[PDB]
Order: sequence, then C-alpha cells, then structure tokens
Amino acid sequence: MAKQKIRIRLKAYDHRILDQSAEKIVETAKRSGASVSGPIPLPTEKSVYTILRAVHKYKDSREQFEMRTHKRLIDIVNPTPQTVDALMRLDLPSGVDIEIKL
Amino acid sequence: GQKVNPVGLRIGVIRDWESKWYAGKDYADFLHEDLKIREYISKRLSDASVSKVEIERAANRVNITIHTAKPGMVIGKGGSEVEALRKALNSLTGKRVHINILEIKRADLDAQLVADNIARQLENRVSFRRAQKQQIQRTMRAGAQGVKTMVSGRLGGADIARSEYYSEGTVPLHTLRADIDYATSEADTTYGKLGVKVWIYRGEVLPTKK
Amino acid sequence: MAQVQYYGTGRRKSSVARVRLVPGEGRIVVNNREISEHIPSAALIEDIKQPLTLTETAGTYDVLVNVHGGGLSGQAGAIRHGIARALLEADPEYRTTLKRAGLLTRDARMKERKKYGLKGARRAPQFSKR
Amino acid sequence: KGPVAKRDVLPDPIYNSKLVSRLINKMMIDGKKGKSQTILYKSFDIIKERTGNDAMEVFEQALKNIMPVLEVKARRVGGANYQVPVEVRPERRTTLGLRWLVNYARLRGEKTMEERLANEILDAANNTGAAVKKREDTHKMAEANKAFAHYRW
Amino acid sequence: SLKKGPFVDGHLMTKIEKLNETDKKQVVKTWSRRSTIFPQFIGHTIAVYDGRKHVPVFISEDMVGHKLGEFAPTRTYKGHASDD
Amino acid sequence: AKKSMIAKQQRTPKFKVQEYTRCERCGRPHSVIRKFKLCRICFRELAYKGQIPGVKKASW
RNA sequence: AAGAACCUUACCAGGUCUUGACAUCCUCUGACAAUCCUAGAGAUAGGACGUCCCCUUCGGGGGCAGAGUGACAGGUGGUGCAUGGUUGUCGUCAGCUCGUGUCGUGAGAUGUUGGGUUAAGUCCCGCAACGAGCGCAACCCUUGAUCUUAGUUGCCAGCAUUCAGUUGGGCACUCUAAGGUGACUGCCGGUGACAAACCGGAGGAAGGUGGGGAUGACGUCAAAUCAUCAUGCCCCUUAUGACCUGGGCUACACACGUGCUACAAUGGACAGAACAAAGGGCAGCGAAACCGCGAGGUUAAGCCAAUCCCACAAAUCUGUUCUCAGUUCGGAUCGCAGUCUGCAACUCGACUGCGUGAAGCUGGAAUCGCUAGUAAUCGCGGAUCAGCAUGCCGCGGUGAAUACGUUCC
Repeated sequence: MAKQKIRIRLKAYDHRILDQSAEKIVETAKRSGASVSGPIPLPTEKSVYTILRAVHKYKDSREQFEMRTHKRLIDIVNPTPQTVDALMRLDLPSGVDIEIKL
Repeated sequence: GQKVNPVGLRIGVIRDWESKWYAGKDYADFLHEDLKIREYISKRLSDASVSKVEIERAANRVNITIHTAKPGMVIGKGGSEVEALRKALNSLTGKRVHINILEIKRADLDAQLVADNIARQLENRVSFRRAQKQQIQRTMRAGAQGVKTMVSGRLGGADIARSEYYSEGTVPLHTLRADIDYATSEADTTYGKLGVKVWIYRGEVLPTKK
Repeated sequence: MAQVQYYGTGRRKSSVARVRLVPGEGRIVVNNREISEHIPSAALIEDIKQPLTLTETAGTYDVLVNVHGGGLSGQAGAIRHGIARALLEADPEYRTTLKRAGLLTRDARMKERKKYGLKGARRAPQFSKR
Repeated sequence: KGPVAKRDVLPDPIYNSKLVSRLINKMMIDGKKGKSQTILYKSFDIIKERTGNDAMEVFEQALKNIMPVLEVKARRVGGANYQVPVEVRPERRTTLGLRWLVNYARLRGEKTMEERLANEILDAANNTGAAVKKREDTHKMAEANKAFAHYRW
Repeated sequence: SLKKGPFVDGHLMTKIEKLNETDKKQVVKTWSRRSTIFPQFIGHTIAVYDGRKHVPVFISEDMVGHKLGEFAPTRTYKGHASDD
Repeated sequence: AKKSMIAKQQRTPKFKVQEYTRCERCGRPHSVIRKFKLCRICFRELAYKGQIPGVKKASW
C-alpha cells in the first residue's frame, strides 16, 4: 500500500517568517487537495560564535553571537496536479528554503 | 563598555533586521552584494538622504526598498532618476532589480535623519549647544515619550577634547520592549571629526495574539 | 493490550527513562538486562529500588524500563525517579507518604554552561598581584 | 548571612546507616563513589577476617573514640598567637574524627589500603594509633591552656 | 621528506650536471638552500646564502640526505656577557 | 600598507596554498573566520548593525 | 595571535621599479587577455605562436591595456598628551542626578536624611518637601513541570518481522518546535502600626529576586587601540612607497607569568564488558572492503544531511598480573626507520614504528580558585585551519568537603 509521495521541506533563520511560510505553503495544499499533513517540528541547529570585545587586548571579556537554523517538513498523500500548478506562485516569503521532492 | 549599543539588543525581540534573506550555497556573496548596495546608497546619502534601506532576496531576485524624508530627490522629474539608479544597480548586482520607495511621516522623529541633520549643522560651525537645543525642541515638535542626544570630539575647537549630552523624557535602554531607535554620525570639521549619537524612545510595544 | 500497567517518565541531567510497572515477580528489567547485571554491582541500584521499599513494602510489581542518555548513575537515577512517578500513578493515596519521602520533583540541575574567561564555568585558573 | 541549610546524605544500603555514607564521601578521591565502595566492602571483609567481631560495633566504638572533646582556635590579639579551647560541635567532632582517620590511614604505608584502614580503625578501637594520639595531642593543647578561653573571648 | 622523492628546484640539477660533464668549475653561490645533496653533486663547493653573507661549503661523501642549507647556520653565537 | 596587501591578495598567488582569508569591508588580515570571511571587528560592527538572524545574544 | 615552514610580515640582507603594486581626470591609440621558448634564485626582461570582440552612416558607446602628462596615488611613517570609533576598570557595586520649592550673605544644603525592611535609592511609614530622569528590579533568552497543535529521516510500548527499528505497522511514549498552563507572599499561622517585610507550614515540577546567561547607571584611570576602520596636524616620496629570493618574528647564560604531564598500588599493564551530550561536513565528511605492526594508504558506498559520515565515548565495572622501588612509576632527551599536508617540512610542522629511559618518590618563603551539580576529575566537539591547538570557546560523564562567624586580612 506504500507509495512515494511529495514531501516539501522548509528551512529558515527567523521562525515567524518560517511558520508564516508554513501556513502559506499548506494553505495552497488545503484548497484543491486532500489529507494535507501538518508541519512537523525538526531539531534545529544553532551555531555559536565567541568574539573579542576590545579592538586590542582584554581577551578576558568577550561576547557570544549565534545563529540558529530551524527546519520543518510537510507532506500530502494526494499529488493533486491543480494545487501543484497553484504551487508555482509564492508571493511570500523572500526568506525561505522550500525544497520539493517526490 | 561602557555603553553597549541598544541597536544590538532591540533587533529580534522588537525590530526586524535591515537586510533579511536565506543562505544557502553562498552566504558570503549575498552579504557582499548587499554591503556593496550599502556602499552605493551611502553615495546616495550625500544629498538625497535616507533614513534606512530594507533588503530582501529570494534566489535571482532582490527587494532593496528605501524609506526617505524626501522621496522626490531619488525619483526625479518623470521618474527617470530611479530608473537610471535601477540600471546602475542592475549593472552591478548581475540580477533583476526593482528598488522601492517610502516617505516617512514626521521624518524628524527618525534618529538617522535628525543625527545627519545636526551633523550637517556641526559642519556649518553653528554652536553645538544651541544645535542640541534646537534638536530637543524639534524632536519635541515631533512628539515623543522620550528623547536623548549626545556629541563628542572637539566642540567649537576649544580645549583638547570635550563631550556633551542633553535629554528629556524617559530613555530606558534596559527595557526590552522600549523600541528605542539608535543613531550615530560623524561630522568632519577642519579642527577634527565630531562624534554624533542620538537615542529615540518611540514607546513600548504591546504584543498581540489571535 | 494485556493486563493493565502504569508508567512514569523520569529524567535527570539529560538522561530520560520510561518505566513500566507490569504486575509480576518484581524482577527489574533495564534495556533487556537485569539490574544486578546492567550496572554491577552496584549497591546504588538498591537505592534505585528503595522508593518501592519505603512505601508499605511490598508488591512487588515487575518493571520493564527503557532508559537513554547520561551516564550509568544518571540513567539509574532516571530509573529511580521513573519508578517513583510510576508509583505515584499507582494510587493517589500513596502520595501523602511520598511527601515525607521527597523522592520526586527531579530537580532539573545539570552542569552549568562555561563562562568566557573561566575554565570550570566558575573557576578561574589564576591571579597574581604585580 | 545566618546559618545555612545542609543536605542529608543518601543512606548507604550496607550497613544501612548514613554515617558510613559519610565515610563514602570522605574516603573518596577523584570523585569516584565506586572506588570508595570497593574499599568500603573490602574493609568490612578484612574486619570480618581478623579478630571476629561485628564491623558496625568496632566502627561505632572507633568513631566514638576519635572525636575530640575540645578544640583550640588560634587568634592573634597581640604578640604571638593565642589559641582558644572550646567545646566542639558534634558534626565537627565526627568531621575531625573521620578526616584525621582517613588522613592517618593514608600514611600507614601498608601495601593494601583496605588492610591499613582496618589496622587504623582497630587502632581507634584499641585507644591507640596516630589518630588517638593526635586527639590526645589536641587534648593536651586544650585544657592545659583553656584559662585564656575560660569565659572571656 | 616522503617518497619519490627528494626535491631540488631543478636549476641546480642542470647546473651541477653541466659542471660534472665538463669545465669542472668550482665555488658557486645559491639562494635555494632547500635542495638536497645528490650523488652526482658530490665534491662540489657551494656558497650558501644564509642571508647576511654566503658561506662556502665543501661536499664530503658522507653528506647526501642532509639539506644543503643545513650546514650553514644563519644564527650568530652566542651572544653572552661574562664567559667563565 | 593595506592597499598593497589587498592588491597582493586579489591578484592570483603563484601557488594555491598562499590564499589567506580576509574580509572585503576592511583590509586587516589575521583573525578572520573562514566560514563568513569577515573581520572579528567587521562582524562585530555589523552585529550591532544586525545583518543576519537571529538572537543574539548569549542564548542557551 | 580564532594557526609565523614560504605567504602572513611589518623587520633584516641581497637582487629590481619610479604617475608607480592600488584609485581617478586628461590626451591617446588599441580589444583586453594569454601559449611557450630563452636568461635569471625569483623578480622580471629578450623572442615567436597569438589576440585585433561587442552597439554605431562614421563623430562615437563600452570595460581594458599601453603611451606620455601634470595632477595624484601610497606610508603597519610620528602623534590614543588632537580625536571619532571600540573596549577594560572599580562593578551587576547601588548609587548618580534633575524640575519646582524652601533654607543659607555666599559657596551649598533639603529632596537622596530618619524608623522598619530588602541582594538593591527594594518597599513601607514619617519628615519642608512633592515629583521626575539614568540604574537596580521588571520586561528577553536558556533550564526544569504539564497541556494542546503537529508525527518524518526521529520514536518502538502494545502486534507480527529480522543480523539490525530493520520492515510492515503503530504516531500512544521517548523525542522534536509553535501556541498555552504554572510562582504572585498567594493560601494558612505567627511577628510587625492593622504598613512594608520576615519566619514557619501547607499547596506545588520548581518558592520567596527558582537555577544560569544576557542586561555594566552618572563617572573615575589624559586607562588601551593612529596598527581594524576613519583621520586633525607633522614628516617621506626614482622612497618611511612597490616587487622578489632567503632569513627573522621560534635567538639563549638566565629571570618571571600562565598551562600540560608526572612523581604511582584508590595505582601501572593486559583482556573482557558498559553508559553520553553537543557540534561539524560538498574545493567536504568520507563508511564498508582490502594492504601496512603502527601512521596511513588503495578503493569506494552513502550523505547538501533528526537518513549518511566525522565516531570509537573516556573515566568506570569485571577479572588476570606486578607487591612498594627512580619502580612493569613517569615520560624527558636523543638515534634510526617511516607517514600526512604542502612547489617545498634544514632553519622552524605534525604524527607513527623501533630504540634511548632526564629530572622528579608531593615541593621553602609565599600565593590562587571555588558555597552543589560549584570544587575534583575523565573524555568529546568546534571556531582557528593546506598542514600545525598542552592555548581558547563550548559539550557531556563521574561528582564532594565545609560555611561556627564578622575577631582579623
């Protein structure tokens, strides 16, 4: 009964942009479609960075700026070509890492 | 410190980054092209002026929207100027471009503009004290819960060095919802450069839910 | 789908455990291994088994537990808090004696993140005047 | 300020009592409960082997025998130091007892650490050894010079 | 080094080759001290460029795998105050 | 001599190993992270300027 | 200094250039650019093979080179006793001030003192003062409890399957990240003016600013950085500039600061067994198979990664063995033979095999850290990075002793 299915994945630094993008990318899945799996959470990987405060010495004082990387997955049992043609247009967001695979 | 920049704290919790995008195979190259766009907008800062440019990119696309107190300076007559700028940027970025424009209401309220203006006043060799007073009066005309301002380096050419600051109303940088605008500027008198700083407390932001 | 059994998650310092109090002989099972075997010898294992003995004594219920993360003592402590909370879910009435026992809460504590300029997240290597 | 709360130790399963757990805390080095565990059980075993008696009894008599009744406390009010004798807190009593116990046990020089802990604890049982001698030395520094710490301070 | 093999810059190779086949010229300066001594190179005397001054170096049969520039130390001794 | 240095770097090295990392915003070599090719101070000032998401600062 | 073999590098020595290595204006031709040979250490010069492109009725447009030319360009040159900018320090100490008014000839004072209370100028009450601003606090992040939403690459309990959560299935649970719940002295008791607050107890996953981080107030030290950048002034310019080879930044009689490893039987050595977290990876991580004692190599699957790889956790536990000594303690130093990276490992790289087996058997005077998951200690990862991490930044394992107290520093 198992069959290959399209499984779009999203990635972004900001999360509000990411789950707004998730809602926008599943909303097209809902119309002219069926089932529509929700956006399941992924572990997310941050990158820490310690940098010196002073231009010269005083290495004892520093600061940690870091960049987290969120990830998400979305699925749909029915390929439904009409919402795939609808999928081609995406006004938002400029900052998103959608990836399509079947 | 002794004074950490509020702009380095406000971002994230209460304000958006000046340039948002995603990366990507080349995180550096997007940053290079964007910093270059800052380098040319800085050339546009010479007279046309700008408070800030917001930037967005999505693979072979860019959204370098501008907001400025004087919108017609960059549009020109017939809109030819924004087009020529669009070509000048298209020649460099190597990708499609469509620069946007915005006209801020009560533009004096913005920290960048008042800081650039008082800096130009320092270029005009007007007394720095009276200039800061006119700053506080003008921002008072702008209407705000609290405002602070500061200048450093040579002042009137007197003494080896001096620093001054004036303020009125609450200016709570330690507040995490303060939404305080921050600005810096660099005057260039023959006696020497003049450091410029200004803090603008727009007021607390109340979180929403649906 | 078999005979009814209670279960209680129990973690400590990034070591999570999933106990299952199925009634039976009372022999304990950790990762398909005996507690006498999985952590020889180790006497502390009896301290992992103490809360059941401190409460009326004794059933004794069989335990099927699956634990992951942490070291041996940490995962064993997870077995302890895990059988403790499961014993809490056994009957509501027992909880009163449990207040005298403490033996719950799992106090969250774990090694502190290192401070910059410090080796032990608190310790400073050295100081010297002049 | 004020007094601080102190945690009670998890009781040792063998022999039940928490005080033995206090030994598990003190004898331990490099943060190893297991090494203290092995030396503890081998200690009970070697006590079981020579001169038969309950380990808890000889241990109890030993710890009762190694607690000082008084202790001096140096204070420089002027030229040269001036120790002040005072009655010891029972927690401080068992603390000094166990610390001088493990310390002198460390220096016994025997090839087996457990056997020399045994010889040491039996020396405490027999009112002898370096530990009892040291408590006696503290007894000498005390009493003989308690007059400055009579009821003054 | 490693394998295949010791590495002269290669100009010294043709130089010592031509000097071996004919002429038998003696004493020649070189800036490339990195080159290792070779069996074909034997018996030649090279002025070695330490930097401050060239130091001439004869080549005994015993030296091959040692670097040609190793024999001349750029370092100046010692220098110390009160000897003995 | 930073102009001479950036001129030295932008030109192709005689050997590929030679190419040390350096930021474009400033000509200072050394202590430049390779992953972002920014100055520690370059990245510092841009950090107060805020160039990338997000949080910032000193989490976890 | 988050990587000095060359480069970096600035400094030295030698070899070379003067509108220049780098930017612009002019006139001005011409595409620019490369393919090799010759001489040289390179730097570059001497030759040929070569470029001679794109839009225009001929003026041109375009990068770009070359030529000359005045301009200029250039300095990690001097000045942090000219600075902007950025950062230490007292100090995450609780103070520093202003508006109005009052008092004082005046400077100044009152407010900010006093009583109680607090980590706090914290709150409360009173007070010739009433307010307010910058801080503390709160607001944020992280950690812990729980719910809801959402179940793959992650998850395996209930079911069958298998060498294997691996494969059917399950999407409970662990786990994952969004929105919520929860702590506020609030509930009780006592003290206190019935105020603030403290103490005790209950409730509770966490109790009395829960733990940690971020958050550093007016200012002090003419504190640090002209050498990140920017630059006032001063100085140099066929040279304080530029190119290159090699050096040096690693010196060596010694002093000091700061780490690492040990001086050993709670141990060393061997064998077996067992428990992590977090981070990194496509110019990359590189499994498995095979070759070599080892380091690595040959070859190559998979992985843009909750899939796969870096990758095995180490202490520990279980036994065997040595039986108290410069030792089966420790590893120094050096020799020989290999190996990774790189045009290239002499100066001045790392690692391995073999051999050699310093000193040190716990350290004077003196001095440092730390109140609990802290000290103690064991391994792992990353930034750095061709190669080079005992340093730095993190991750987790194991995990205490003591706090009578403000006499003294």
